[PDB]
Amino acid sequence: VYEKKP
Amino acid sequence: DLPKSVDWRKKGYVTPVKNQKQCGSSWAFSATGALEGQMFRKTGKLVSLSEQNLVDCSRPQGNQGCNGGFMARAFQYVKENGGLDSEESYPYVAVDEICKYRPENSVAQDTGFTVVAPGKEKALMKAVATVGPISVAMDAGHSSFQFYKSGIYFEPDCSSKNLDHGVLVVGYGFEGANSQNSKYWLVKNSWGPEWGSNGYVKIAKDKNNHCGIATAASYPNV
Ligand SMILES: [Cl-]
Ligand SMILES: [Cl-]
Repeated sequence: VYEKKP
Repeated sequence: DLPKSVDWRKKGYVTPVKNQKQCGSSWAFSATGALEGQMFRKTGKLVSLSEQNLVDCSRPQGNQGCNGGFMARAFQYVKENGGLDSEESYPYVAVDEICKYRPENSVAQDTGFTVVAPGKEKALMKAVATVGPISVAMDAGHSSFQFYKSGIYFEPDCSSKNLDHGVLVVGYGFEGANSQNSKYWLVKNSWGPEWGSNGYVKIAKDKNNHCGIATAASYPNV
């Protein structure tokens, strides 16, 4: 999947 | 045959990440990124090129500066104009200004451009592997893209046809030991190094031309 900020 | 992965950043072809700020000039950053890669391949020297030169001077070719533009029109401008200035000599100010192109400061040229055809991910993979970084258009109109940090980006709302942002494909890869899954495109953005993954994003690859990356890809002929 993918990470978001921060 | 084609490489399992490619990263032109590891070969000296790519400049540090830039920031377009509040100007709709992503097309100019995508075009200077592609031209920087091709000039490096031709001369061995990596020289940052002027997006402002494109923003201010390529209206005759159909670009609209901070209100939008197209990478192919930018490569056409460099061909008709006979050159393009360095970033240092013609700095970026993120607003439309008077064309101040100076032939004596030109450090890049092109004779036209090649379009990636067909608009298929496999054709884009061939172009990336054999040419260098490739200019591409994508659908970046999503909050999920604005807040992206790391990993493989996949957005169900992404369009492969209605595109709104120009970026640069600098390579492709895969996660893990298997080259055929968890594939991604290595994409350089122009929102500064603080956006995304050091200014980059891994866009899912072989997931039906996700966000349109292979729909309108091109590179300058130098
Ligand atoms: Cl038009
Ligand atoms: Cl274009």
